[PDB]
Amino acid sequence: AAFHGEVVRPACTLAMEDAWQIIDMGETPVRDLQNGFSGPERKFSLRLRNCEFNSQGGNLFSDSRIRVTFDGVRGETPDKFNLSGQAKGINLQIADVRGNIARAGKVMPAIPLTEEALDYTLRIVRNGKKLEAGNYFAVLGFRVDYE
Amino acid sequence: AVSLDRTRAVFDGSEKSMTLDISNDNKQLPYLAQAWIENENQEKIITGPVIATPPVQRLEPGAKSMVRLSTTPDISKLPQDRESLFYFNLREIPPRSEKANVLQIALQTKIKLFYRPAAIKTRPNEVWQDQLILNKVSGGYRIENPTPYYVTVIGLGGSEKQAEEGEFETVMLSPRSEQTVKSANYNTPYLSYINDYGGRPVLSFICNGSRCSVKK
Ligand SMILES: O=C(O)[C@H](Cc1ccccc1)n1c(SO)c(C2CC2)c(Cc2cccc3ccccc23)cc1=O
Ligand SMILES: [Co+2]
Repeated sequence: AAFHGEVVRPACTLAMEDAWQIIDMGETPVRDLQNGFSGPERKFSLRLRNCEFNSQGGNLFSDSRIRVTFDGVRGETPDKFNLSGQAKGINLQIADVRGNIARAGKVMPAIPLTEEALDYTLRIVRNGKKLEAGNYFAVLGFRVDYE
Repeated sequence: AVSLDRTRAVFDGSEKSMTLDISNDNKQLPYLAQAWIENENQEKIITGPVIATPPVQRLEPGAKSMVRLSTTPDISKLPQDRESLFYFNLREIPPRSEKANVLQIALQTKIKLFYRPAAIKTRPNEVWQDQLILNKVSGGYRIENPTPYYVTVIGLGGSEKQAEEGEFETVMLSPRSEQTVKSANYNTPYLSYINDYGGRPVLSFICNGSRCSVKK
């Protein structure tokens, strides 16, 4: 149509495989942790829809047209997030597809994508305190700032 | 789950309020939508001079709703000859699962909210971004924005394709200001910016020595 009303780019809607937007982390990985390693990796994918996320030559994230940040309570170190619940001695770590580790409240670096999807990997890590198994969890903010 | 209908909002200062549409795109579960405004430094404001209502609302699965932006009488203290910047924030609260050992993700959308006084009101499709000036300096360009509006620059290259797709760190110029950006030299610079509608036009520039302005 040559003549029509205003049409604007909508903001992205976030979609996950799980209806609750939850990632199952698994039982506290005590045996891994005591061996000195992190627990097993858990992948999660955040699909960003309705915002024409991909363009001929790139996409909103890689081109820095949106900026993404994981929000939460920082754990033992800048590279770590605190967890709630009965468990003790544990924190969470999140990494992008090139192994950049998220820090609470700090923008993720723009990288080319490998999908309308952003893919992250989480793992449970030690936090310096005495390990006590129990249940745990966290709610993390995934903040998308639009340029 | 909860989404917003635009990537920036322009508040026309000739009116007292406007609405933004929102949606719970999850068709299975209810989500809460929290709304608030921040100032130009991304610090939260609450009593004015722009407010968002309702601050919290439940969205049934698949439900569509709105958030209203209103001004208070203190809006008249803002300058009337240039834009003022706010940020509009829409943060969801997902339904709590009491599932063991889970991480739950809650989206927050943060867009720019341009307060645009009546005295600088624009017509549909009006372009002021072609008034930008580029000045070659050591390592890049000093970009001048002489206009009353914020201008968000997203590309600068030697061709239209490089402007659209080349690596460039987004910069936003305040009304009547200037900022230097790191850049290679371009014989005929092309510059890309984001307009009121989320579109990304490209401008073609011609240079006389170090100074460049849009091709007439
Ligand atoms: O406690 C909770 O987990 C839930 C969160 C929730 C609610 C609906 C869908 C998904 C998640 N909660 C929440 S979320 O913590 C709130 C809002 C934060 C304040 C309210 C109060 C409330 C809910 C909906 C509309 C309201 C309107 C005016 C005032 C309070 C409202 C009641 C309430 O039960
Ligand atoms: Co058209």
